[PDB]
Amino acid sequence: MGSSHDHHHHSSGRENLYFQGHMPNDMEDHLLTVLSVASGVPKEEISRDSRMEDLAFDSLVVSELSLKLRKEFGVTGVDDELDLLETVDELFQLVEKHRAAGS
Repeated sequence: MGSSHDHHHHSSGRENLYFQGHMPNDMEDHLLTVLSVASGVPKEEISRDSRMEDLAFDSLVVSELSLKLRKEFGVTGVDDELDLLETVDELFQLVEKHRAAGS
C-alpha cells in the first residue's frame, strides 16, 4: 500500500553539431538567433512582422537581449532603443541603422 509510479519522459532527443559561425551573411538570421536564444523558442516562432510579446518585451528579457547584442553585434548601452521596441521588424531596422550610424 502506498505507490503512484510514473516515469514519464518529456523527450528532447536532438543531435546536429556544426561550426557554422564564420561570416554571418544574413544579419537577419543572426538577430533572429539572438531572439531565438533570448526567448528560448525556435526560428519559426519568431518573425519580423510580429509584436514585442514574450520575445523582447520584459525587463529580464531586455537585459538578456542587450547581453546578446553586446557580443553578437557590439550593440551596447542601447537601453532607450530597447525601451522603444514595439515590433520585431523595428528591432531589425534599429540595429541596421545603429550599425550604419551617422559617421
